[PDB]
Amino acid sequence: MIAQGQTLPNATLSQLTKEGMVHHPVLELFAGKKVVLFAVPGAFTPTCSEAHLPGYIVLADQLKAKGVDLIASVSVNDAFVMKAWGEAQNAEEILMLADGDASFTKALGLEMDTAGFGGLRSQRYAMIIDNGVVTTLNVEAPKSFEVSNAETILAAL
Amino acid sequence: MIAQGQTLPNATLSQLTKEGMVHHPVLELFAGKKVVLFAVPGAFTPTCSEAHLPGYIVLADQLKAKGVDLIASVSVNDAFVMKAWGEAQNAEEILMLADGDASFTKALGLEMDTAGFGGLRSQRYAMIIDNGVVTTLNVEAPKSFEVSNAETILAAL
Repeated sequence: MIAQGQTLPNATLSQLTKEGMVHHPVLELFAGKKVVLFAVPGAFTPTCSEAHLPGYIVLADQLKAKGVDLIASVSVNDAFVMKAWGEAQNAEEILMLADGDASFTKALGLEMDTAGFGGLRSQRYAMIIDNGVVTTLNVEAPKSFEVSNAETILAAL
Repeated sequence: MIAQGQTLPNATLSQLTKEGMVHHPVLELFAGKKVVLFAVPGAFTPTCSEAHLPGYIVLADQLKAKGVDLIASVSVNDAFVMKAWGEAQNAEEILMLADGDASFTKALGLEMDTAGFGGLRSQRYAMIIDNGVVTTLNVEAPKSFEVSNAETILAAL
């Protein structure tokens, strides 16, 4: 998988705007910013709340107070589903990003096969990204109960 | 791995009673009964969407209504910890069983390595055991969001 100190893959993530589909080069979107990015295996799927959208929603103020410019949620889902999920969660403060063909996730080496559930999806992870460089990367290790969360990211700041 | 239709290996499970530590072959405990057995990776381990013991506690009367004689919970833990865990969850109904050296779990082929967390533990699974025969076996598959919860067992009944 990607290492700390490496620049993110020079790839895109998509978002639905009033302009239609926008494909953000992540290295442009995250340039000049301290960014918190977290991934889930799917929009609307269950994850310990502290480790995905609800956790980052309630910690958003504290994260921004410690210098985070942008908090973003990514998943192997399309941009319509990601928009709907943000709306359902009232994810005001969080940028919803779509990796619909799993290309960004595979470039990170953080894909996983869910077989009949949903095909290839993302592992759960969270990053602090400084000007496009991965500074902190925490990846779920479910068999050993490595129970990292938004607080883990807050403390890394 | 043990399979549906097979009879349990007569491996030992332990308990703490007024005699202190005691142990019995599992068929001494389960013969002549319809038993629901729920296994976890560890006592006091958290759940978010996975099956959990309080789910069996809430459905205990409905399980018994459908012919279950005994609801039991097993883990690779010792009997003092299993007793404490049962008390913490107000699980006086449920029989708390200890597989302290993982011999029962290994006999079933349902072990998993948790490495630095807790060494060798059990996968999360549930069984319906009719006079020693595993008539239903549901093993969790977290990557596909398949859970071995009490409702799954209730539907199998």
